Amino acid sequence: PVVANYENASMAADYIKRVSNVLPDIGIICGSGLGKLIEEIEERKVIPYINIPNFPKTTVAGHVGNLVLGSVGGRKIVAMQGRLHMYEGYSNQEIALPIRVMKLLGVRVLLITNLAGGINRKLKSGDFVLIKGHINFPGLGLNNVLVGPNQDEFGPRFPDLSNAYDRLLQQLALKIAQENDFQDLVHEGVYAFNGGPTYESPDESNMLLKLGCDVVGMSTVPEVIIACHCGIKVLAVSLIANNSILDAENDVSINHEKVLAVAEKRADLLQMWFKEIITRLPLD
Amino acid sequence: PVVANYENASMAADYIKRVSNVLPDIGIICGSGLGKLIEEIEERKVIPYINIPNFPKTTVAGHVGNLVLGSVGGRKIVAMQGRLHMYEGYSNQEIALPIRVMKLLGVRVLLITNLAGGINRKLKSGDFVLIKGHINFPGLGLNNVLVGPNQDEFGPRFPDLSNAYDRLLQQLALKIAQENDFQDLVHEGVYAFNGGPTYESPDESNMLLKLGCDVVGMSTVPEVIIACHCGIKVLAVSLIANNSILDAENDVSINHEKVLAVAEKRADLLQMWFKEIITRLPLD
Amino acid sequence: PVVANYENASMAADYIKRVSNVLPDIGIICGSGLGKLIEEIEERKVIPYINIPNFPKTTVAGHVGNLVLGSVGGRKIVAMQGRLHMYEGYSNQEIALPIRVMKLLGVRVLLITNLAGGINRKLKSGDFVLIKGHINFPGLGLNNVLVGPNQDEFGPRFPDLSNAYDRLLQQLALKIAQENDFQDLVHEGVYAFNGGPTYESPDESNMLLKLGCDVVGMSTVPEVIIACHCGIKVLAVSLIANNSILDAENDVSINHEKVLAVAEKRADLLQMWFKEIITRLPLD
Repeated sequence: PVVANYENASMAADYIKRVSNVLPDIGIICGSGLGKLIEEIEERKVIPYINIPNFPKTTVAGHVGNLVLGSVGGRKIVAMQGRLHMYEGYSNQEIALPIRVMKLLGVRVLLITNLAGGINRKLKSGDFVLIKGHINFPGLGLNNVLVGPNQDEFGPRFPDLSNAYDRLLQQLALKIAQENDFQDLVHEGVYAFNGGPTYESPDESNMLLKLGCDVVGMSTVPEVIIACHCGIKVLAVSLIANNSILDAENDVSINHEKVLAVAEKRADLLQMWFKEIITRLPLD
Repeated sequence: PVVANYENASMAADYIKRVSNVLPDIGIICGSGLGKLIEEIEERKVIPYINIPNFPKTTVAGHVGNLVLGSVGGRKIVAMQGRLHMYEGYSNQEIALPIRVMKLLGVRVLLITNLAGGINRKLKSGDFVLIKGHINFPGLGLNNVLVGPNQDEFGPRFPDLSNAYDRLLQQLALKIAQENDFQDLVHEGVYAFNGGPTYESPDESNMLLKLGCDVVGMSTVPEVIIACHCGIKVLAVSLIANNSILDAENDVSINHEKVLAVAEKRADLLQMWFKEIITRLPLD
Repeated sequence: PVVANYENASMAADYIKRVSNVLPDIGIICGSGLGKLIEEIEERKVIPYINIPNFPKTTVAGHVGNLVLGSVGGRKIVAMQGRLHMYEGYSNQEIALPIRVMKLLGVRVLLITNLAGGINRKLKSGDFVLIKGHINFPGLGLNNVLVGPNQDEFGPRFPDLSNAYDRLLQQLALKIAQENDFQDLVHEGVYAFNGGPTYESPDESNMLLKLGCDVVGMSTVPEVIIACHCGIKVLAVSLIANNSILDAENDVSINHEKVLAVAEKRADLLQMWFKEIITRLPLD
């Protein structure tokens, strides 16, 4: 049933270290349609999940499932190609293990993107939101990704999340957007985690507006919590597919096809942005 | 462990088709104490769940468990006699399969009733509420009925719920209430799904009032989401057992005995109402 | 998989009755660092959980796990030394069984303490809060401790929680605080149940403030609901470790070390308080 413990994560890391010969400092997890950066991986090594000891089985959902290692912007990185989402039914242990493997591989910074709905009236389709905090409905409701025995080797029983979204990384991301004159697309905000897989209902959207949420999505918070637990710094950026409040007012529906079209519209800019961020990251 | 997939649903539908010789266009799921309509089933065929391949086992909870087919108001219908509720511990797969069997049987419209608590100050015991939207706390909290692999043959990975409660069906229900001069009992509103089985606490009721909820109950939203996913139109009506906000202000308790007494008070009127709705439904 | 049913609870109670020769009227469950009262147990009998038929296995988490019986303040009591929390991954059945064993042993009143975060601006580190109601996010989200088959021998399918926190017991606790001149430390309030194990995020804290929550913690509500279901009266007291709203405004982190330091600061006073409450409890 593979628990995301020290022994099991170590066995996966040992396999990866041997096969790739890359020691990554940075990890990357991408939103759907936002995977182009993994094409710029120089000296790349592709490792199917299915080959890695103790990695989660992903064949029921299918589609791509690779760990990709190599160099971006002069830095060594490890990327997940084929993301695990909790609405697919993956367990807490299955979500946690690949991030803890990143930790054992030497990852100190995790960069994450996702697609999400805009709740704040200021947000438009195609905007970026630097996530500065979250409202974790699964966590409040006994489905926190850390429910279960604590793995002491990685972190504490009761983590504090007040610094889960690194302030310096947010400031660096904004700086680079300003230098390249697309800062008008960049916002900061609070992310509500909707477990999914149904989109927020119109009345759910309205409730989230009342509760001080700026953005809503079905991902990212579980990964953030596992990273924070084991001391990995996180930058999380949402690409806004739509404004759910406006759509509710106008009786307009959300669909994944529209979402992917927005991802295609911004994928190249997001790639350029994150490549520069990687280049500008501290060597420490 | 029977997954609610295409193959398993097909095997159940094939058994039912053979035994009943009825091709239903309408499905019906009833609230507790609101099952009288299933007595007007003409040319009826009763099929115990326990006889149907792949139907959920319900013997731990016990009580009645039949699929009933036949004719109401000149239309062919299929009804669940003995409802599956998620607070009993049924899985996502167990809730989903009977609705997907309805889909394969040919159901295009699902009519659902339930008993619920009033939050909106305008609501009194014995009132009806046409549900026009919902706040799905289990869904926000990673217990959405669709969590797990998607069954592509039935619907999309990410459904939009903005039209989950059919507007035309709401308007028809209200029209019939007006013709029979009981429209003063009929409201529209937003339904909060409390997983249950404890009634909303007084402070939970107060919170729901702040969040724009009109009614709260422990059912119906899972069925609505499975129906919406596979393209079945839904009319959902709550019978109000009590006003939870007033009861909290007056330190008055809710109990199931009082709830069933309200169901008995309105069961015959609800039967007449729904029979007329069935008669007036489009042939398409 | 041991269900918390009548037969299984009876087997545990029969073992305990034989080994201890104590018939307790009062049960006690303590917050972390607040276990000193279990040192004043006169004529004490210590029974490891691992020896009791059908008790939950707790070796993965480890640490102490004893049932302690004996006399406090002239009354016969049973205490849990080593508390089961749902964020550890224990099931509904594992949480419920020890409280139902208390019921079969003859417990009529359950006294519970916990450590929690202050949301209400009036609350300071070291304050006590008499819990008068709750917001149960796991319950709203389909993780209520009673989800599953109902055990009819203990209580009803649909409990009402409006009297879950006994008013007379709250008044008695306050009276004793007044007599001993520490009533300035004592508040009353509404408790939000955060499943855990991560502390409330700063934005979650802000949301809880908007929703009328006074205190937030990761315990106690499951035990309250099982006790209420089987007719045991409850007094629940939170010791405030910090004010989460102030900490968010000042960018100050919460950690368990700080929490335990507050418990140490108030443990002796809480012991004296609860011993007096036990002495003053009705003989009925």
